[PDB]
Amino acid sequence: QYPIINFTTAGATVQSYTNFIRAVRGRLTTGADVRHEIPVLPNRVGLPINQRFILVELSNHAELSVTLALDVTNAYVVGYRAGNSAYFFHPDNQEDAEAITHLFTDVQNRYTFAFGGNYDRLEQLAGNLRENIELGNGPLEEAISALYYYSTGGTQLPTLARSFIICIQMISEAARFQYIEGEMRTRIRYNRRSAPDPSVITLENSWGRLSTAIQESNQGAFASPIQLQRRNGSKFSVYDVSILIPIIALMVYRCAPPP
Ligand SMILES: Nc1nc2nc(C(=O)N[C@@H](Cc3ccccc3)C(=O)O)cnc2c(=O)[nH]1
Repeated sequence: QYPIINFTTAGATVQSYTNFIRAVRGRLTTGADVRHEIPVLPNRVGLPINQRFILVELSNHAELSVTLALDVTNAYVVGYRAGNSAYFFHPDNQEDAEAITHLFTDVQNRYTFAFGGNYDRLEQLAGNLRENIELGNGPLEEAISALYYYSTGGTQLPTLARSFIICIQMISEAARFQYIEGEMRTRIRYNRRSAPDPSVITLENSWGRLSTAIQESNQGAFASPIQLQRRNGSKFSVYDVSILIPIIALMVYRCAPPP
């Protein structure tokens, strides 16, 4: 039922990754909602269940496959399937708990993790922060294998958590931010794995706030500036949507657009 987008780390290139992220964005957004040249994800309110999710099927050089499920309203990775087992993060609310019952319905073994899927919880379980977790094609290749082998006892919980952290940033954050997509393209182009710098981290941390600030802005002008960081960790202020047009690719729905 739900749309499937395929990506493989096997022989991945800048172009194949770019095609993938574009396809993901295309399935996340309808084109109904564009504000200051920035697309907005579907409003959760009244969104029919048959339109709630997309599936991202990840394959690797090891000839393994996992399927991530993403909530279209926020690009949130709600869980995954590997073969005969599916695993879901502890849902944040009753609506999201009901929604996941519509995913991977013909899978033999369904599990809900006792932990939620936010970075803070996943970093705790990984024993490492995002700033110390390497990203790139190699990390993603390894993450796919780690997710695949979890059900059979091959993958320790910290490795699983780290693997989620990799997938979320390389798929969902890249979909949300052209800037983060660009940073992943760079890693792929040179086949060089590296942890995300502060510019990446602060963007990830600020997505909800940036979405709200843009949508609540007066003709694009923020009431309150938002502090982001450069690659070197130095702070700069965002006062307006204009500077964010090349940086943010999609926003979570926060309010109705003004007349
Ligand atoms: N489907 C599903 N969705 C979730 N969304 C969230 C969450 O933090 N949502 C933010 C918006 C957001 C900000 C950054 C990154 C992603 C989303 C919010 O409510 O304002 C947490 N948890 C979940 C979950 O467990 N399942």
